Amino acid sequence: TDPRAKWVPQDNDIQACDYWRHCSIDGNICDCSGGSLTNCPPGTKLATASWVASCYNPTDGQSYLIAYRDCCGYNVSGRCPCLNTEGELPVYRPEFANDIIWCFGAEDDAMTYHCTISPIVGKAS
Amino acid sequence: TDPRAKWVPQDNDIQACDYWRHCSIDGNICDCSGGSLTNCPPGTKLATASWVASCYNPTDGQSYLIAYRDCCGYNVSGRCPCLNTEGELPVYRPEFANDIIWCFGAEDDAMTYHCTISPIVGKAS
Amino acid sequence: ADDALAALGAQLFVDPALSRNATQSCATCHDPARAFTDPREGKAGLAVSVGDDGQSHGDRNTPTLGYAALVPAFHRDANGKYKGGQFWDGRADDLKQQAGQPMLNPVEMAMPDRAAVAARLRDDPAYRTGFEALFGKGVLDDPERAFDAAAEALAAYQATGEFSPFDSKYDRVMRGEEKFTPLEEFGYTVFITWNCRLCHMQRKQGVAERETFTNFEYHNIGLPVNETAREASGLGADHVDHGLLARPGIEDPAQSGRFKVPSLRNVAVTGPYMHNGVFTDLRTAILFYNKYTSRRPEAKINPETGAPWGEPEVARNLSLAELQSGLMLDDGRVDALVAFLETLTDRRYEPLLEE
Amino acid sequence: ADDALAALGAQLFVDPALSRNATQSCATCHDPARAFTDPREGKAGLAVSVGDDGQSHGDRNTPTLGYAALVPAFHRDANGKYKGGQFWDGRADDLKQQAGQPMLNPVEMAMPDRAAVAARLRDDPAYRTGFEALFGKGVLDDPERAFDAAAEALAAYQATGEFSPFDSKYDRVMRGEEKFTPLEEFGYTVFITWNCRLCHMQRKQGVAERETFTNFEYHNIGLPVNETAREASGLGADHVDHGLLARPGIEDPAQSGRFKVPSLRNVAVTGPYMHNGVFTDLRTAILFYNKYTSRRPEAKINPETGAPWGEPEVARNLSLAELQSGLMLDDGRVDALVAFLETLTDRRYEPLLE
Amino acid sequence: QETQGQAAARAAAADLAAGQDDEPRILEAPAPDARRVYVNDPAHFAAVTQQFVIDGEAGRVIGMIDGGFLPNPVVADDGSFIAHASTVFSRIARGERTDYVEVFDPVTLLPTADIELPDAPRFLVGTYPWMTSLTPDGKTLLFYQFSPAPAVGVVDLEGKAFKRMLDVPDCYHIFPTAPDTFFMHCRDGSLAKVAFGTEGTPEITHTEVFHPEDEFLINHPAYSQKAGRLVWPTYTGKIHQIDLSSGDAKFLPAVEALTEAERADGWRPGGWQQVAYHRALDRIYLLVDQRDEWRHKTASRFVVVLDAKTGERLAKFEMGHEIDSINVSQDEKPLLYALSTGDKTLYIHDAESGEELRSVNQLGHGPQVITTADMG
Amino acid sequence: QETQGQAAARAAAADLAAGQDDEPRILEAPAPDARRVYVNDPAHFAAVTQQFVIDGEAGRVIGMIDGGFLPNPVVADDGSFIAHASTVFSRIARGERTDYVEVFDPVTLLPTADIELPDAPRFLVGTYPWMTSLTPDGKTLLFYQFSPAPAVGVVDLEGKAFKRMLDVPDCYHIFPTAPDTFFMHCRDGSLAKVAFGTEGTPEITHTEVFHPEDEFLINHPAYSQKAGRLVWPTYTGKIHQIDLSSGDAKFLPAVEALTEAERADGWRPGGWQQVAYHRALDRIYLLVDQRDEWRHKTASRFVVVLDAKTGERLAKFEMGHEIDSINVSQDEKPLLYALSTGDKTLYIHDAESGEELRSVNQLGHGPQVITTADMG
Ligand code: HEC
Ligand code: HEC
Ligand code: HEC
Ligand code: HEC
Ligand SMILES: [Ca+2]
Ligand SMILES: [Ca+2]
Ligand code: NA
Ligand code: NA
Ligand code: NA
Ligand code: NA
Repeated sequence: TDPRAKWVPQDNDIQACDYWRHCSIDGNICDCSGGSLTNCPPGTKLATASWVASCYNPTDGQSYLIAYRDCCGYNVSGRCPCLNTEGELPVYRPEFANDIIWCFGAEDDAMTYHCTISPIVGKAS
Repeated sequence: TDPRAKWVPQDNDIQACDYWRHCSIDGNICDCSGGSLTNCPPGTKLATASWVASCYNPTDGQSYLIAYRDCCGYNVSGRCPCLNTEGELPVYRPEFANDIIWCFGAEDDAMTYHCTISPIVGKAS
Repeated sequence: ADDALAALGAQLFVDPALSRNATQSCATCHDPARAFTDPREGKAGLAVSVGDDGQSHGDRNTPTLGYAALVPAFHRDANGKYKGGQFWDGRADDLKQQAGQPMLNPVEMAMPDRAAVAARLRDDPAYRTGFEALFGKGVLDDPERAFDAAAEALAAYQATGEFSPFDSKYDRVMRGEEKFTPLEEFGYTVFITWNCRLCHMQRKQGVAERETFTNFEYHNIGLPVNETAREASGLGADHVDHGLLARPGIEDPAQSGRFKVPSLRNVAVTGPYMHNGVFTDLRTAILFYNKYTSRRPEAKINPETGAPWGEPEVARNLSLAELQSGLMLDDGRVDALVAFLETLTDRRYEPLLEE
Repeated sequence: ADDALAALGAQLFVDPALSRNATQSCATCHDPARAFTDPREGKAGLAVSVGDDGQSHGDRNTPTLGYAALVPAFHRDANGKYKGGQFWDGRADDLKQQAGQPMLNPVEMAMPDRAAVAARLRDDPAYRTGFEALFGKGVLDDPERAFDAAAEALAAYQATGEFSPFDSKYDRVMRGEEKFTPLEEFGYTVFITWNCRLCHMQRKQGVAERETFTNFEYHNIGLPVNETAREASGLGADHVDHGLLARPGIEDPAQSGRFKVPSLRNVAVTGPYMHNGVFTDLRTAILFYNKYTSRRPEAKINPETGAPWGEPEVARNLSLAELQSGLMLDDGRVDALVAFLETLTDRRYEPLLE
Repeated sequence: QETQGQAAARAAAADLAAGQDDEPRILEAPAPDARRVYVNDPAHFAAVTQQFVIDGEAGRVIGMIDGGFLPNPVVADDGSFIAHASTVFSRIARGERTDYVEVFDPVTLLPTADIELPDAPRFLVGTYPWMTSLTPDGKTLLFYQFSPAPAVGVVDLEGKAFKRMLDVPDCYHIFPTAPDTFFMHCRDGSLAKVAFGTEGTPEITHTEVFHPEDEFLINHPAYSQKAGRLVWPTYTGKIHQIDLSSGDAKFLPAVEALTEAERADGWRPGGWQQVAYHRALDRIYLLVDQRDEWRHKTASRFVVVLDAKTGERLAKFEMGHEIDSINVSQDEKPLLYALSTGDKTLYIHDAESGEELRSVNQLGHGPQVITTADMG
Repeated sequence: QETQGQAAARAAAADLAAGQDDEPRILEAPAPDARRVYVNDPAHFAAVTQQFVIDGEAGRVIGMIDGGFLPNPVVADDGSFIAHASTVFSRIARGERTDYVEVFDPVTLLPTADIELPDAPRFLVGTYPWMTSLTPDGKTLLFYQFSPAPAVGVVDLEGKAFKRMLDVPDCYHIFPTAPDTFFMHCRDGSLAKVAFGTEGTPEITHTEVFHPEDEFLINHPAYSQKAGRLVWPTYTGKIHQIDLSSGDAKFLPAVEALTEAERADGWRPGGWQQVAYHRALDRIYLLVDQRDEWRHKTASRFVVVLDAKTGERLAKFEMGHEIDSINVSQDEKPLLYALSTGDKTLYIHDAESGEELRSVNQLGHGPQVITTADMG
């Protein structure tokens, strides 16, 4: 709850803002609006673009690349809102920036933010 | 503060939900978004249509007819929300019904709800 | 003094000796038995009034004198809105400036000049006593002083309780002496929630001490010409009644077609309706407003004729903001409004309500 | 035995006796010194390879054999997408089915038949020893068994650690043995966040145990004809390379013009690029993808020619959803991608980088 | 006791450990079933709004639907589709108004129809479920127009086109009973039966007056189309029941949801969707509390359950929350749904014991309308 | 001590008692002045949003402006007009996208220009004040585009028309210095000067790199167009000051907002608008607190004040709330504005003593951006 304190990752609940894969998530967890950890809710459109972070997993002591992708074409879900910034850099380093609405490549040119999924796309380094 | 308790009018603060003229108000007090008790905020449109209520004024022991008028063309203000229903009747008696968006006659055919004003139009009877 | 001035006015008011052929008094066109309106049939029905010559018709309907004394003197408020005055077009500032005009109007009482009026007053011993007691000796010898004093007297008379009794059922209900029927109460609620309240209530907000159901403003509601009345008046097919623009000093073309909002008091008994008496029935006057709101075909048809209401006499400066309410009056609400307006009848005219 | 089988394939791989006029082996077009590709300049440059007759050219670029062993057998997955197999069009099920085909290809090694192959193997005493020890006595006397056995040895050989060492800089950085340079890390980050990773990663999500930077799928990225290579091929100007639609059994018109996603390992040293070797430079291959994203006039221009890229050979079935990402790669990001892809070079090919 | 969020963390962890791969994609909602529940959020008159699609058995959000200004949601009883009538403006809340109907696939949640409604004809009001209504066959949507006069819009969902407006008397609400027929409640205290065609004045017939002018029938009656049962509470918890199953109105005995003693002690119904009706069980559920007579839109903390035939009280549940709206699933062992506008939370109760089972929070800004499909 | 709501109640009672009439009408906002403050609510990525126009001295909302999806607000320094670049869709958040610029009269709030931006060219991002920018003469609006590449749109407000997109390098933010000139911050560590004549390719000049790759410059620098002062803090509170008054960039001496000892103690800037700059006083204001290095977007409870010329600390205030954004009025004895996203409240402080004077609550869902006009 101390918002300024160093972020403490857990691996027990994907809907909480301290879940390890959400280390640089911005917006809402898609699992709270009909998606899942790594899938978009029905009616929304999955972006191909992504921002990236290296998120430490406390379970196996390994650091993974989470490439956050947005589900787009819906108004923001308003469920499980979260904002974390582990290794998040300013806009001029967009690959690591999370204020940006990464809805690019989404079907039907959907550009409104609904929620974010947290898939692993590699080990860090 | 007990929501189910009988409504208790005061005549000392127009931004409070217990202000006497607000006895059958539904929505937002215009005074809280740049209007006043009986005027609409800039950029909005004054409806000519109204709903009525007999509201008791604790200052002078008189019951006055308040013909509420909506200020329209803006998204709901979100400030000083209030819902009171003194004498409020169901929709089939629309002159006393306060769920209806009473935006008819507003300039530019504005029909969105922003806030409500509380002018006196007569004495009760 | 206050009593005497008025009592003098009472005499002048019923005196036909103020007309050229002496056939006609104020009371001829403003009949106390008909809420001070004209019950006489002319070439245009009861729409316009026949003058002293027995042939000349006016172009405007004869309004009630009841409650006229409540109207403020003509002025423009800070809103740029003209308010008050007398006549449908407010060309007279007040009751006094108005009073003498029918006397000199050739289509009405038809006296040639002030001297001829002074002369008639001079002939009556009762006037010599009455006038001189109030205005000084030799008043009737000065055509200007005599005409002005007669105006003064007539104005004072119209300001008495006789003309504004406030004893209608509505007034009694507002005092708590009795209650509205469900229909009247519905009509009242409609009247104060619909666009009517925007023009037919004294105030924008708050409560009026002496409500007479007019804001005293000028509005063009877009009425057609009354064809038989316009024919009878003889003003010509090409004539346009500009309403307020006709007042000398008013040059603003936006005032063209605007008329003074009439007090709705005694409206049920002062038909026919509007500045040119175009509508016979109270219901019809009410239904006219539906032309701006209803989409049904019937809404643009005058039920008295079965034909369209008609092209407006002045198709500019219409009060569209107030008129285009977005809500149509169904028959139940029209019934309700009729019933409410009937409660605006002074007690002495309640027996007239049956006809 | 599995060591011996590979050892036999090692012999066959460099043996020109498997070509009609004994001028070429597998190693001739798949040169172990050039990441198992063809260094020889032909009528169309390095775009297409010359066969045993000294005249015939193919219509397709000779791909690397490195990491081909990691490709699954050809199949259609639950999503309806074809995956795996061998050849740019996947017409071979796997390495075994593929191995014998260059031998009998008239525009390649050009042996008339399996019998002719068997006869050549039979002439070698070491093959009679090597084959019979593995497959039984008289194997080389049966053309069908001899051919199939040769195919199995070559496939087995292609499956050895030598073809897939996983000793590239990428592999070392992923074992925590060293770090990417600033430029390389940027390249990698761009690669995994931009559309590249949609086709050039094994899995959609998770971590691959043995990444080869291909999902094994088939895609039409809308490449033009390679004019001089098509000319050298002799297939005619009327000819259209229909890609995967050419595989026998594939009838679905939606597969026309689609080609197997190549592995990007050793990409820095295996130019020219694409199924028809149209682009000589790696940077060009990268810049091609900008034609679907960038609105700058220069995005329409092949920098190698200074002329428009050219219309797609097959105008339909383009992977537009993936290709039209909405984002242009600037020169800094292209530099970064080149830098990252250079780390996909096997240790033994690192001297080739200059 | 393990939450959906914990179970998912567990599964994701096992997938990572097992090296299991999956493709990021657009999910389908599970097939429409009896325990699907829809929660609409009129958002206290905001220009844009949200509907939440919920699995009542798991207490999970399975999908959402965006809407404009005070849209009217409908749900096909057979589960084949959902729809709403909605309103948008060219510049958020200002500019050109477009009224339109959308039909949605119930598993993809994709719009299958977008039907423009000419001349902005929708009634803009705090959401009443029965101001927009489907015919039993689900081929027609009917919507109420208030301005310039009471009217009913006819939308052909099959042909995906607007058909016509119907002129009706001074009446309110739309309760369809047949492909071409619905009932309305009239100011004069009667019901109007409206039988309509593609053209021609509709055949409008008034029933007898069934209540006095000083009994106030709430804006949120319950209507079971499959039973033809209209359950209409008054401000005092007196309940009018009208049987429309014959196709004509039949007036059933009135029942009192509260006892005389309770009424003497200030017990009144109150909230938004104050009444629910279970068809198979023939049961009435009413939101009640101790309140002043003019506090009829406030939350209630109790639901009374009564037999629709006898008026006999079967239960009084203490809900334990500020509840504005109720509704029930229409299957055996039904769920009692209890929505809190203040908490923005749908509370899911066992309708037999009244026990809170689970809850779905964060349901917008001011969620008010619960809809379920009667699929049995 | 009498609140605005109480004073209003007495005046209304006096009017009623004296029989004073008044016409219900549309109010005009008071003339723009130094103490007017705008608060924008991006509403946590909601499809529609709100701007609040506030009188800072009274602590009163004097007006509002509706916006779409993450609009960019601008406010002309001379007080002559306000504007935003905004984004709408034909079905709430789905369908056809329209990007557009609106100019508003600052007393009527009426739109005086609505300028459509072709090909949906806006950069959609958490609101950064300097992603959209007026030229000093106020006749031109410049907006940033990220897709397909960094680019800058030229909107002529005088002719109420879109002009063209300018190709730029890999650079970010727009700081206008002249009618035909703006600076950007580039990935390589330089600033880009962009000079655009009425036609052709712009002339782009880079300065020398002024910060290393490992030094992170925040998304919300302060820029005073009238001073030509660019105040850019890093993640550690190190402050870059660039003078642009001569028309070219001149790099002022670097200054540290925190002490070395505070940095070691974990003191770091954090929030949204973390820096304000007062022009007349030449004074820098910074939101700081104790925090982990990657909690850079969290609220801060402290503000430090330092001389821009010398970098001496002049004050340190304990704000008493969770503050995300700060700004100041540009008049003498200025107000310090402290906006809490969490509380939805603007806290108005005396900039000299740091004392809380008054507050305006209920400012949307997640208010983040404070704008003031520099009128002196
Ligand atoms: C020939 C019939 C006739 C006679 C006689 C007559 N009037 Fe009138 N009166 C009218 C007409 C017609 C109007 C309206 C004309 C207009 O608006 O131009 C009118 C209007 C008035 C008005 C203005 C009322 C209002 O609401 O605007 C007053 C006051 C008035 N008359 C009083 C008098 C007095 C006093 C006398 C006697 C000196 C008198 N009238 C004689 C027909 C008559
Ligand atoms: C735009 C202001 C305005 C509104 C709104 C308005 N009126 Fe009027 N009313 C007038 C004016 C002006 C006249 C005189 C018109 C004329 O003759 O030129 C008038 C005339 C009348 C008359 C005839 C009275 C007479 O003496 O001739 C009746 C009856 C009437 N109105 C009733 C109504 C009712 C009922 C409503 C509500 C449906 C209503 N009005 C709405 C301004 C208004
Ligand atoms: C004449 C030059 C030439 C010779 C000799 C040659 N190849 Fe090839 N190789 C090619 C070309 C060209 C292709 C691509 C043809 C196609 O895609 O249709 C290819 C494709 C392959 C592939 C498929 C790789 C992939 O990624 O799809 C394998 C495996 C292969 N060859 C192995 C061999 C073996 C084993 C031999 C010895 C029998 C051999 N090659 C001889 C030129 C040659
Ligand atoms: C739609 C799937 C897809 C996407 C997205 C994609 N590629 Fe490719 N790539 C392919 C296919 C398929 C080929 C072979 C094309 C052919 O020859 O027909 C290919 C060929 C290449 C080659 C030539 C390698 C060789 O051996 O010839 C390079 C280099 C390459 N891609 C790099 C990239 C980079 C860098 C990106 C991201 C900017 C990218 N690709 C995006 C599928 C894709
Ligand atoms: Ca009359
Ligand atoms: Ca190659
Ligand atoms: Na006539
Ligand atoms: Na004039
Ligand atoms: Na070529
Ligand atoms: Na085929």
